Amino acid sequence: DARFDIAHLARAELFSPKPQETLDFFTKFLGMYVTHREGQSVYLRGYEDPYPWSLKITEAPEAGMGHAAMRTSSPEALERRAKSLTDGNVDGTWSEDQFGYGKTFEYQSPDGHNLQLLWEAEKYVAPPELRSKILTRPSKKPLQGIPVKRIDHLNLMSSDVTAVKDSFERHLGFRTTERVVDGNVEIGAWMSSNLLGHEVACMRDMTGGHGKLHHLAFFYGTGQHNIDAVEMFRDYDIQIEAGPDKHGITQSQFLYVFEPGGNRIELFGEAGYLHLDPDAETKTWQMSDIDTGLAVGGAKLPWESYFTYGTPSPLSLDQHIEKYAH
Amino acid sequence: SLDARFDIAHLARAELFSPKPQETLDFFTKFLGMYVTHREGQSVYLRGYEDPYPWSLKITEAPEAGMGHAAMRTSSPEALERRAKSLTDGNVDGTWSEDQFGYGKTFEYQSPDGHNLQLLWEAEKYVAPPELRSKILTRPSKKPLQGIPVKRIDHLNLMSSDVTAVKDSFERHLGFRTTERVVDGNVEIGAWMSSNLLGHEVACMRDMTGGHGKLHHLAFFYGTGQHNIDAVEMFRDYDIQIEAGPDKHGITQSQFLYVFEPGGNRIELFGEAGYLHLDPDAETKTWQMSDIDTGLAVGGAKLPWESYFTYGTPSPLSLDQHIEKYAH
Amino acid sequence: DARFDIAHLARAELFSPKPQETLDFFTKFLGMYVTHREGQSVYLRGYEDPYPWSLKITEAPEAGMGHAAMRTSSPEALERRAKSLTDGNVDGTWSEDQFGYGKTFEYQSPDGHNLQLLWEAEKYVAPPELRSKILTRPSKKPLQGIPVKRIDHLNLMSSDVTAVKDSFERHLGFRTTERVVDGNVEIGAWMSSNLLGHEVACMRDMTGGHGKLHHLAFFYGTGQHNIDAVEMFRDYDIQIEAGPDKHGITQSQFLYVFEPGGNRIELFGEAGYLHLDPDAETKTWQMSDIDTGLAVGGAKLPWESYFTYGTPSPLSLDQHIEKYA
Amino acid sequence: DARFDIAHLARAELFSPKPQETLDFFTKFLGMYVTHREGQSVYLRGYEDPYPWSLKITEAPEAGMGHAAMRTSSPEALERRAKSLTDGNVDGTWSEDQFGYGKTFEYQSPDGHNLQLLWEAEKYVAPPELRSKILTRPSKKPLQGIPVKRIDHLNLMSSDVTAVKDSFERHLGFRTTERVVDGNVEIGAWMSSNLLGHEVACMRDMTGGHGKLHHLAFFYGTGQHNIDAVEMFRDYDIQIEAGPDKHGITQSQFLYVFEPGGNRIELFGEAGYLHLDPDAETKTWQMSDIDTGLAVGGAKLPWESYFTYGTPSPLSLDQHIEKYA
Ligand SMILES: O=C(O)/C(O)=C/C=C/C(=O)c1ccccc1
Ligand SMILES: O=C(O)/C(O)=C/C=C/C(=O)c1ccccc1
Ligand SMILES: O=C(O)/C(O)=C/C=C/C(=O)c1ccccc1
Ligand SMILES: O=C(O)/C(O)=C/C=C/C(=O)c1ccccc1
Ligand SMILES: [Fe+3]
Ligand SMILES: [Fe+3]
Ligand SMILES: [Fe+3]
Ligand SMILES: [Fe+3]
Repeated sequence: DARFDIAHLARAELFSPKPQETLDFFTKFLGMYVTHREGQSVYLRGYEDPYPWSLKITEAPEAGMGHAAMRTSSPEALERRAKSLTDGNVDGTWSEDQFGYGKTFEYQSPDGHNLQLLWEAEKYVAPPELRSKILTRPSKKPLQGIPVKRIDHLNLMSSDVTAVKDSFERHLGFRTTERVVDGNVEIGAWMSSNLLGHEVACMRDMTGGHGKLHHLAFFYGTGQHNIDAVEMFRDYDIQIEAGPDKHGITQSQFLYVFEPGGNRIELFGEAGYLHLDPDAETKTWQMSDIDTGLAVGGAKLPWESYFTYGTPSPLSLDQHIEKYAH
Repeated sequence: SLDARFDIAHLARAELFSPKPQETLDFFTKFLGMYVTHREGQSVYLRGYEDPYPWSLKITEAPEAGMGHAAMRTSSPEALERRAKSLTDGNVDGTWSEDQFGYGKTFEYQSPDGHNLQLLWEAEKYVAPPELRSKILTRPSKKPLQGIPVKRIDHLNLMSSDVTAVKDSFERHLGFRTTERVVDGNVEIGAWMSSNLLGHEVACMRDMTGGHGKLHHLAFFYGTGQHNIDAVEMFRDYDIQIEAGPDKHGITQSQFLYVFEPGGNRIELFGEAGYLHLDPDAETKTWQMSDIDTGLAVGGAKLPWESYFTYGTPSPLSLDQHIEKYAH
Repeated sequence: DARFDIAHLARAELFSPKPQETLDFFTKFLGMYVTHREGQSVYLRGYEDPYPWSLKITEAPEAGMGHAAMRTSSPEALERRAKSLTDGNVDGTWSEDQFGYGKTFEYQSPDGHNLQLLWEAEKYVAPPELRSKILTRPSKKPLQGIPVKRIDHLNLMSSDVTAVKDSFERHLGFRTTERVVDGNVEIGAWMSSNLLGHEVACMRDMTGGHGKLHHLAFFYGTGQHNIDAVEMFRDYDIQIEAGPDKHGITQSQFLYVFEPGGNRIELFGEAGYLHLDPDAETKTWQMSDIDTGLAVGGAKLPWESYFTYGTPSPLSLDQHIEKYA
Repeated sequence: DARFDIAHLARAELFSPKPQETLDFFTKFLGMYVTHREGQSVYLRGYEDPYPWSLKITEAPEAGMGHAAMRTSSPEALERRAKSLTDGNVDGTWSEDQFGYGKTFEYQSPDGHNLQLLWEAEKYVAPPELRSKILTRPSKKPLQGIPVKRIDHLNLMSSDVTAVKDSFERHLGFRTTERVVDGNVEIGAWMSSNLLGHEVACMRDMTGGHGKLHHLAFFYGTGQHNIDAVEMFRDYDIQIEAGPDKHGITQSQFLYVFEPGGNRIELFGEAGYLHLDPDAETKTWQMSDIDTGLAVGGAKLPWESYFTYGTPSPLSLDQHIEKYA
């Protein structure tokens, strides 16, 4: 078991030292619905996210990931996974303090990332006037910015990719669909519990840091929307890191930008390659053939930011780029 | 283990009968750019560049069109035995075989309406010769330079005299869940089912002519809306009959394009994957036949009653005669 | 000479018995900028329209086109064209009472359509905060709805297509790139004075009416935007007539919807086929073999409205569809 | 005056040391039709090119442009333009030795680029079975590779951009829609004689060479096709330089690759922004503030090739990239 115990990535919490600007980024540009406000946080969801929220913005001294929560495939699976972690000496705590959700098990990845598991999730129902004629779509697509449909995946930065990968595979039942190696060292791993290539990935922190967030990605499902989104970001002064293009690794149409708070956000295009074959061997990418893996087109990922910057960062984004530029 | 939700992995292949085998072959190679991996007797085997096994499509010469069979691959060898046993204990006649190139032990059976279905686990993983391998590691073969190449098989739609009976079989015997359905009063006239995050890999719609065990259509995946636009322009200028599309069905949020291959079978070109069912606990969405506009098409597309809701293969009348008959 | 006297379609005015709803349609869904408000009318422009406005919405008892103005290639061209019309005995009037524009020659088509020619047009300059980093783009693309870039073309419904075609060809110097005939009668003509396949089209009125507007089109330039637009119209209750698909005639990616006031509006995708060849013969389509001409894809153009409904209409859109169904 | 004398870019000839590989590139990947073969040359056309050919591939010791020919808007216009060049002391030669075309005037730009003017051009008619149901389309879109529709534009490298610019403006009547400057020095100019932002561009040669070709571009009109094309080139081992993305300058969706012979070829997506305004002022970009001009997206144009490599090149592409690091 453990194999089919995890259903999908339900939500993530981002910390931001410029909470209002981050909120404006997610509403004005990415068209997310705000469903709740309390204390230091604001809760949002894309029009096709199934629960009250998929994103939580929380004011903080620095940027980074407050947590990421995965929803299990049943309440039985939740008990199973939490039991596995506890039996494995992984410290965890049960709680039930989040709007729109129930009992949740909180724990740390081997590198310090805040992870959570839950089953109890309220099915979001929009106000009558905002319900879509498309029955599988809870809310009508907003008429603001270039609206994302839902959260897509999470990419964690780590001092030890294998340690994190092992935890997801062993305790959560994830399978690694693709990975990148240097010698016999894993510097990148993409993992999934369903037909998606991945919903959680882990890449080596080239600065020697640990427990950082590389990026949180949101789904468009249409390549043209990354083109529309980047033109928007360019004209409305949002820093563009790379893209739009497509990574050979995971066959993902990507667009990386930096929201006002300092976190890296990815806009994801076409779903791409779905893993229908139930027992496909993990594909291992090498340095010798990493060109296509990084980008099918002419896109070039900046060493001074993409492979080195993650949040929280001891240096500001500008300070960082200047330091690793050489 | 008694939990059967994950026993079926996906739709592996389908076989189409055609009274014009060569023209049908040309359709799938010249226009849809599929690779031919085997030839035997009166059949030709093909695969899209991203299909994982030796073939996902088999074209067989026959006096009439229709579906020879459809085979689903399980998630493990154990799942195959469990599903086969469920069917057997349910008094469903079944037969084991190992007849096909590129595959192993297979369980053959028929749906309540007579559709030829199959279950299997043993499948050879297709490996392209060095020269045809893609630099994209999850892609077995390079995308062909012929026509508008489809990536893989996507789903199948079966026409039936009793949708509810077919749905019940997939649900209780194969572990499928029904994501969406359409009812007319208190009668189910359409059901879309799945065992994974796809909205569906197998659908069933009521035969409005009174027939049964027919094939409504076999669908192939592009994943890009623009390719349905490119495809239809190609079909129009190269004399392939177009039924409807490109547009998008509200039901299953699928970008569709329906055309008729030379043999008479309806084939669908599928665009963006659309809406993935991430929520593992979502209730079936039920559409009313009386409030179906959005469900049929988000755009201005119109599905002809003279063919879309009445034509399936094999058909008592040839396509032309069928349309003329049901038009008035 | 003559051929190059008309530069492009500058603007159009739409009459609407539901002016507020019509304005909401163009701003909330089509993301057009409002540049001026005055009495019974509102002025708008797409973010890439060169002048203060390309669309004027005016409150009226019925729907329809108030007018359409074409800009000339020079001031000399304007005098030449106006003189040609006058010499042809076409009644015309000079004026200068519109915001953002100058001297204008007003006249009517052989079928009663209100047309105008002008040269003096102010070049819109957006406030600094709204200027685009793309220098050829006056304003940033709005963050509302699915923003149209600019006006594209006009399609006039007439009781005599050839009569209208002759006016544009002989007096304005337009060429007819494509046409549709039924026996010896022209029932459709698409005319241009530049690289575009057409900026003004004229189709036969099959109801015995005359001087009506079939539709006004706005440019996206991207096929996916018609897909996004129709999904928006569907979920936000705007009546969809046909599309998205592509007409073989003019090779245009189309999407036809009805705005609240009753006028037909087309959302236009890829520019399509540009007429680079300077002396290509007019392509003539036959009504007897028009399938590809109407739609490359599977789109079906409803006779109950597409070939029969135009504004102003004696019957409401609902009554019309019911009647011709 | 001469403002409308030139209609469009009719064709171009590319030299290649690997003629067969270059031919395969344009046929197997870009789906162009071969319409003629003579001596050491092959003639091709996109399915929507109006004449027998838009591209001529000629075997040669080095890469580069054999010539580029523009078609005038009339025979009178040809006489006028040639007259202007001759009166300006520009050496010219009249000839008529090209398949599918008639009398043409051959001359050189101030930097040595081989240019030509002509009016007589045969209208290509495809064999019965290859004619398209779309009447404005001469031949059916091929079922090979990702077929380009037609030639789009040319970009010339020059030791003196202003000199080349003056020639096109003064002698051909072209207008400069956009340009890039550094102080009082023009390092780039985009010119047109019609609604297109440009059909001919000129950029500074940073190596000190002259009369070279930066790139020849072909039209798709669809952004997705550049995405499709780049994936094809990547998996079929064609060197990719930059893109798919969009230049703020000229608002063009670009994809630059190197064909087997060494020439840079651009695949062009959406037509983009059409210059409908007849008297729009030239948009001048500053070299110091050109981020958006180079690319709206995150694309990065490599200095080691994009701004320095042109054909013919004294160094092989490999050696050139190595040299400029
Ligand atoms: O994350 C992806 O989907 C992707 O294609 C990027 C992979 C990047 C790397 O190979 C990488 C390697 C070491 C450290 C950081 C990043
Ligand atoms: O199959 C689909 O995705 C779809 O939108 C079509 C639904 C068609 C029907 O409702 C239907 C009803 C009765 C008989 C045949 C077809
Ligand atoms: O306007 C177009 O581009 C187009 O393809 C529409 C042509 C419609 C007609 O053939 C038509 C014929 C008679 C009366 C009205 C319209
Ligand atoms: O050609 C274009 O559309 C474009 O955006 C490229 C502009 C490149 C330059 O500014 C340039 C400047 C100096 C030397 C070569 C090239
Ligand atoms: Fe990612
Ligand atoms: Fe289907
Ligand atoms: Fe139109
Ligand atoms: Fe270019």
